Amino acid sequence: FHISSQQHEKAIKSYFDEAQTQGVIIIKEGKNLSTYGNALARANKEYVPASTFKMLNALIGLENHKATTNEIFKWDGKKRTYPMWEKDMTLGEAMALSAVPVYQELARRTGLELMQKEVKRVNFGNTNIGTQVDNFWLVGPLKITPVQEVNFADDLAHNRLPFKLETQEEVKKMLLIKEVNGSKIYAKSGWGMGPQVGWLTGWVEQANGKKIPFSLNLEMKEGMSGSIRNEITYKSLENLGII
Ligand SMILES: *C(=O)N1C[C@H](NOS(=O)(=O)O)CC[C@H]1C(N)=O
Repeated sequence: FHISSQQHEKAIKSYFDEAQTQGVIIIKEGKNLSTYGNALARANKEYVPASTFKMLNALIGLENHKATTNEIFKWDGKKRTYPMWEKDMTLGEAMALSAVPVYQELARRTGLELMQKEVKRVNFGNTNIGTQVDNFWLVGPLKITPVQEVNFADDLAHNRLPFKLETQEEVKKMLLIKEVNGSKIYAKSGWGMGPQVGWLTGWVEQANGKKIPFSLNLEMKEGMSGSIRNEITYKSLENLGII
């Protein structure tokens, strides 16, 4: 509808302003990155990946045969932080529910060494996982920037990461979170509770098959629900005509 750039920029900054946080949303068309939001300098700062790490955690586990996509991870019967986690699930269900115990299990099956080696080989963030195989993505030392996250999403959306095509297709089928008038949104959220960072990193796949990667990165505040990350992302992507 021939909207100015100034006006797209202003509408998107105001989504972040109206949520009373600081954040950025990076979009990639082709090789070109565009940063929007109310705190542009966040784009190249380092944050914990938190649960966005599940995406690489799954790739690595599936590649190295530590799980299959059919395999049921049994709830062991301990009280878990949310009721939705007190059930048996597949890697894919666990991705939708962001179920830490399943992903911690998978990380322990991979083991620190194969994990350190594979995070180096795919060159994710600062690539340092420290000595603790089951929490490194939440409290350090692993860190990543919003630009590295959209680049990561871009790689995965186009099967360019160093993993078999089928492993990549298996993890991607797990990430479908929304369908809007012929578009599909694939993404993983993240919330570094261990200032708390919030992510939503992914791509939109358009009707015509074109794929536009994005990473939202913002500060999660006291009593904000996780779903603002989705609301701000849907509003930004629509404003830009991407969905
Ligand atoms: C991931 O960053 N986490 C796992 C779980 N679900 O997260 S989501 O809403 O960000 O998708 C709870 C919180 C968080 C964590 N503390 O590990």
